[PDB]
Amino acid sequence: RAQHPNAGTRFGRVYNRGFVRYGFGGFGMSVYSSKKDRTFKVMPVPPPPPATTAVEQRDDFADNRGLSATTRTLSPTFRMFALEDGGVLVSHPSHAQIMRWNQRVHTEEGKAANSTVMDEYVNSRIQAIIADNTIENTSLSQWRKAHMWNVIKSHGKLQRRWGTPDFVMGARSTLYNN
Amino acid sequence: QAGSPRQKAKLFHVIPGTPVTPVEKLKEQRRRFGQDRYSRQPEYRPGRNVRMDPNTFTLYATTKGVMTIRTSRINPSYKWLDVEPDIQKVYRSRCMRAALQARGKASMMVAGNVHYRAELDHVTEPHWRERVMRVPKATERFQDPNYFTRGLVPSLRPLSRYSYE
RNA sequence: AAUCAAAGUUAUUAUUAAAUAAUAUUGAUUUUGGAUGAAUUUAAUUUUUAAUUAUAUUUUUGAAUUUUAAUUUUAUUAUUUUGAUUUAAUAUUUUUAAAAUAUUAUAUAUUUUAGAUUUAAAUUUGUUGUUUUAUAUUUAGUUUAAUGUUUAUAAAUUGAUAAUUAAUUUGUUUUAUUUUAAAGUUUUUAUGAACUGUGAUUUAUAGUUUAUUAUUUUUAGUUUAAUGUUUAAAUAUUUAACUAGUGAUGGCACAGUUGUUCUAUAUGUACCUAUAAAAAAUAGUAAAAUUAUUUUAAUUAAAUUAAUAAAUAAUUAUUAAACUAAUUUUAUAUUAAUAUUAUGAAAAAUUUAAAAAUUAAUUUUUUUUUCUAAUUUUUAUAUAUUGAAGUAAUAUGUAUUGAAUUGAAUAUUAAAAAUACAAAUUUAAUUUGUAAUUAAUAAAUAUAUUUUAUUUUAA
RNA sequence: AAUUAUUAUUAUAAAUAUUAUUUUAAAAAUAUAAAAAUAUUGUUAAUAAAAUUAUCAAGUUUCAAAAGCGUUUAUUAAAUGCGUCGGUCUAAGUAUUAUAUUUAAGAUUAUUCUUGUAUAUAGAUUUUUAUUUUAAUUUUAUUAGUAGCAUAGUAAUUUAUUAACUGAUUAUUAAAGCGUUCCAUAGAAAAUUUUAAAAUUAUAACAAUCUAAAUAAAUAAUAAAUUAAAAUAAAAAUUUUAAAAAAAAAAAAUUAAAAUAGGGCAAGUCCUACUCUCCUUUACAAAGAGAACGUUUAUAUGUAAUUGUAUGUUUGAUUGGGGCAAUACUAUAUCUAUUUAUAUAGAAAAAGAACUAUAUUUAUUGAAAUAAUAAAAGGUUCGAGCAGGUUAACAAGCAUUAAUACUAAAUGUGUUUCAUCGUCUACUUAUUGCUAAAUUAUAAUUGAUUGUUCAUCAAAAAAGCAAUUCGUUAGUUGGGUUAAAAUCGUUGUAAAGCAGAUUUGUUUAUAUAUUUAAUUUUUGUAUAUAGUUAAAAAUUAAUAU
Ligand SMILES: [Mg+2]
Repeated sequence: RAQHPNAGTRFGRVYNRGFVRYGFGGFGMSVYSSKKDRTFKVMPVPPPPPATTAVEQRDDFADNRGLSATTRTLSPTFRMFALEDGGVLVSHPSHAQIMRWNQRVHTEEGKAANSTVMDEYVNSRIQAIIADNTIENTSLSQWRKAHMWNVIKSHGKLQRRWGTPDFVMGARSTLYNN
Repeated sequence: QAGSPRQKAKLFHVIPGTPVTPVEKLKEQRRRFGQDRYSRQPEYRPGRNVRMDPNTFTLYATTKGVMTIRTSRINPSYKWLDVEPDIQKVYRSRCMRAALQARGKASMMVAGNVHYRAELDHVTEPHWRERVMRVPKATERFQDPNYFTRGLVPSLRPLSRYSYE
């Protein structure tokens, strides 16, 4: 055995993920192929609205048009003004003026034949938003259901572990991982 | 069937074109003893101020000066090693030739140009092929020995018959 | 059903160890002989219980080495009368012995689920995590001096005599060390003949076939087989075979370069490589190890040689260096001095070789502070419209040749003609009969673009 | 004997003691076998020496090969042993004797010829063959001969068997048996014939003893696991990983179900052997002592001598310094030649010079398996190679790695292969493996397979034959020669004591035929003659909430 530094990988050899792919050459290893990429790929674009402008609404890579052609619904309410700095001051109807509007559209949605037992349910949740802002989203629910427990462990010092001096709080705070 | 030894490296021990001391082996040639028989013809025959060692066919310069290879005009396979003794004579021109051609004021038809030598000779001596191709009759190659005693020909050289140009 | 992460204190008792110290010493653990001695004998000109201040010589060329230090002068073999002093070490036993958090159709501990996975060390001679070690807890577990302050001074040379205009340091004399564990061995003497050899040792406790005192044989301990396989056994249970010993399990006798051997290199106390004892043999030349996180300058090399790798280049390393034209106002790891148990380079580009890889080749050859930002995406285009099948007697001619025969369609021969139809099917030959050099445009991309794994910041 | 264990410690003596340690409600294996129809070797490498029995426990016969009856650590043409014979010995033992050997008794015979040891020898070596030792290469006559006989082989013939790799016979040039040969030959190991109880194939067939639980509490092994399955690709390897994609008790398929054997290589040591290396060496010879004997020398060097060498590289040849082959060179492919052999002692004494070594050049012979070994890794049986089968497709001497031999038994499996549609043969010889060939008619081909079972083969000084060796020994052939642990994980078969009920979908050890008859249509077709079916035969049924 010729044990010389610079004769191979300096101390032994390790297979970190930046190696098992992108090996010497970028192909890169013969074994340890790699993990399949199980991320969340973004979804493809919706179709644009029909043209009926004759302004060449069809052209994609033109200077005038921003790519997105989203003339959706109460967008005319989002009437924007030109500031001084070059910014924009978009005046939109508040989150209540919309849910209160949505109730109107929805309450006259199912009433034609018979508002279903779920249709009565939605207008309640809608009429529950204007009044109380009864929130329905995970990002707060995932936060609130936890943040409460985390802060109550503080007010009532239910630690059981008072030492935890950032060496023992070293593993923790990184054995968790967000 | 047998074994074999490794072929040694017989290559230049200076940089051609650059100055040279005498204790430097200019080139360590293959005394091409085909296989240790006694007849060889070295690649780089000796030139001006260069003297060949008899045993190992290595050219050692005889006076310190810039060195160069003169490829024979007839056959570009047979080269000499010229050492021209004056190092300032070429340095103080190179520093010009390379300062002129920087300002774009030097001509590329120079004799020292590598790719021009084929045409350079032909601008001056237009029939030099015929001056070396000409076969001499055995009469003129041994000019009348009486012309040597009568003193007409300064000295008869009967063996120097080959035009090495 | 399934998980669930989990208890650091016994309690109680007091004069050894190790080195050291330069005063004693006829063999430590009952009362010899107990007839009267013959029986209680360890001594000799050799590195020895005697332990020696140099680097020059000289030397099988290579493990060989320096002579009184003061003549009896103190370097000399050592304890009770400070728990004898000192410094290092520190216990050992008795009986102690403990505990309440994460699912509900399953990848692996974080409470908010999902994301997440070499267990390490070696070994990788990149045959690139190459089939090796580790159950766990604690204890024990490996020796190259990182330093030069006043008395004080060094420094070369011939082969040899000698010569030394030859140019010059440093040093109150610096030495000592050199890994760790591990063989088979190997030599030096002590123990063993209760096992077992062989020497020697017993002169008639059952059955039986045959004329026979010889001879077939009852034959429960032994040439086989099953079981057993850390077994009840480091050889036993059951069983086959054998069994006739006036010539032999046996008084004591031979002992290790050797005894014994009806000889198998067998055994001589449960592996004969005898035991026992005393060494530091060798083991770097692919054995196992070699103990201290948070760092602060990089790299490979591939040649001379080898009764085939401790040695050399080259590399790497430790320490140290000086700014020679070439350019930008760019950009540059070049060296010295020492330390060095190494022979073979992925994917290519090619080149030897039945290679069926080896060989040459020559560029690779990964150590993530934390929050964040980002331009390389297990999503690309695949060959058909048309079984053109009606439309007409002939005529050099069934050419010639070869042929049993051949008439365009046996065989060979193929540029003859004229009023167009000789590379076939068909028939033993012909005629009939199929056939009559035609519409059938895939080309016109389809999405191009956008949008995704590494080009930054802030702390 | 590690114990309160297998265990009458057999020196003796005796013969009627109602002397006193053994859990328990089951079927699997297994140790084991009472009982019981046929069959008799078709099982197997091979049946037959294979426990006891009141049903009283015994196979007979022929041929070939084979001695003594003792004796042995892998148990026998091992080694003993009597006789004969060769040699030695008349101042320690009886010369028809005892030493020292080679053979083997009994019966026939015991051939041809010599190059060396030994003897004799004459200063010694060198020479030198009455007998002896060893030899005979075409000794090879007698004699047996395919035989434990180097291949060639299953020898060619004959038998024998349905089938003859058996075995026996004839002869007979046997790779190189051979006079210590050959015959004769008994219990042995074969080959027949034949009979036969072991549960030999067929064939499966629990009577017996060997619970759970309660109690006591050991062992191998142990990096971890929540992954482990399963399928597929891989890349260095057997696959294991990686990845993708899925989704209690028995058995031994995997993990190391194994131990430990089997290799071959490296450095180290061991042990044995002989013409070539070398001491301590006790013998031979010389000399010296008026030789009274013991010592010391000199010259000699003995395998009796126990030291060390016996290589290295590519595989068996090569070792040098050059050159051509892209100013690459494994030895690649070719060739050349005063291309030179450094040092040290000797040799040359002025400046000049000789000798020799794997020609970088350190050591003082060459060989062995010794059951070789110890510390290591690494292969014979392979994700790739090589040489000898009809020429060519195929057995298979080098790149991995406790996978730890071929075959058989049992037991599976995924493939693939024409028209339904397809794959169950059993035997003989040899256990080599695969064919030959007998049963009317005769087994598809690949692949992964065997720690469960044997051991037949292959196999480790126990021998022996021919064969190579100066020997130690080496390689064919035959007889011998332990083959093994409490099952933890996976895995799978079952089970969880439950149930008034099979079943929606998962998923399937489970599937009608491949030892051929008789019908019936034998007419259609043409020289013989088909085709659905049926009966019989191969005799058995299968449901987790
Ligand atoms: Mg410790």
